[PDB]
Formats: sequence, structure tokens, C-alpha cells
Amino acid sequence: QFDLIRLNNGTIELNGILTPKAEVLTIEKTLNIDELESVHNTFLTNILSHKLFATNTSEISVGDYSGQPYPTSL
Amino acid sequence: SQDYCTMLYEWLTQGILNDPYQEFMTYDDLERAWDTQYFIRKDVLLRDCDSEEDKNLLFKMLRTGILLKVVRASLQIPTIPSNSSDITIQEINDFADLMEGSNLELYVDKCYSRANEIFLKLFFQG
Repeated sequence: QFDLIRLNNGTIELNGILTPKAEVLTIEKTLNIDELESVHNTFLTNILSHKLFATNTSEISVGDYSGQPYPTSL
Repeated sequence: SQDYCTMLYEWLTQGILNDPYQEFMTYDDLERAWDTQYFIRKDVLLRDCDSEEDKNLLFKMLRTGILLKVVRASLQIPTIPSNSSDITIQEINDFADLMEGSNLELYVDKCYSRANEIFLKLFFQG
């Protein structure tokens, strides 16, 4: 039941306020349309966020000794 | 003092801070991130905060509203009803009377006790 966010620093964050139990003093985590699209975009982005595919940016380390983006060599 | 008193009442029985003209002591940030700093506008206080007794009273009033604030946030509710506890507190309808001595402290203690009753029920049940 716990909605937990894993962070890269090891933190597991509860996603929001911890709610009380059903016993109180006095539902489903479904996705909406944008959320579904977002998940999909996130996914494709993640594939292409892998370092080896970053051929459109100066941020890709261009190999090391070859001096080229990994896909050039591949 | 009628609106002032109402503002105080809601702070103490609901944990509601609503001060568009910045006249109330206990202001905070943002207007997540719930552990914000509270500020005491010494200059708008009813009493000094130099005596130990009044400092204690001021803090009790502060805590009272905070506990209630937590409860409202925790239960995701706009308000805490009177039937949420066995302690029901009447509105302040006479400022001068409240300021007559002792009455203020007791009014606050009742509010404080109530805030703890409600709060603790939540923490040990909710």
C-alpha cells in the first residue's frame, strides 16, 4: 500500500503525506490521459537517455580513446 | 477587537491562520514543505513576551494551532468539528473579559488540551 519513490541517493520517499488508516476520527491510483502519455514518453526518453544514444549532444562522452560517440564505433 | 478575537479563536480551535493584514503573531512561509518557520510579531502581541509566564502562554497558543493544523492536513479536512472531541469551546465574544486575567490562560489551556486530545487520537489510532 505504500507509494514509494526511489531516489538516486537511496532515499525512499513516501509520495506525499502519510495518510491515516481506515480508522479515523470521523481511491485507486489509476492514471489519467496525460499520465499515460507521460509514462510512455518517459519510457522512450529513458531509452534514449542512456548515454550510448546521446548522439545529438556535447554531453555524450565521445568515447575516450576513439574520440567518437559510442554508436559511431558500434 | 471582535475580528481579532475571531481570528484568534480560529487559530486556537481550528489551527487556522488567516491574516491578510499581517496583524496576528505567528506567521509562516508559502501561504509538502510543511516544516516551515513560524514568526512572532512581537509588535502585535497583546502582552509582552519577556515574562516567563507570558512566553509560556504564547507558545502554548502557538502549539495549539499547530497541532490542529497538522490534524487538518492529515485528515485532508477544511475544519475540525466540535464533535471531533469531548471538548467544545465557545467563541470569544468579549475581548475585554478575556484579558481580565487568568481567563486567557484557561481559555488557551482548554484549546490546547483539545488540540492534544484530537491530535493524539489521530496519532494512536489513525
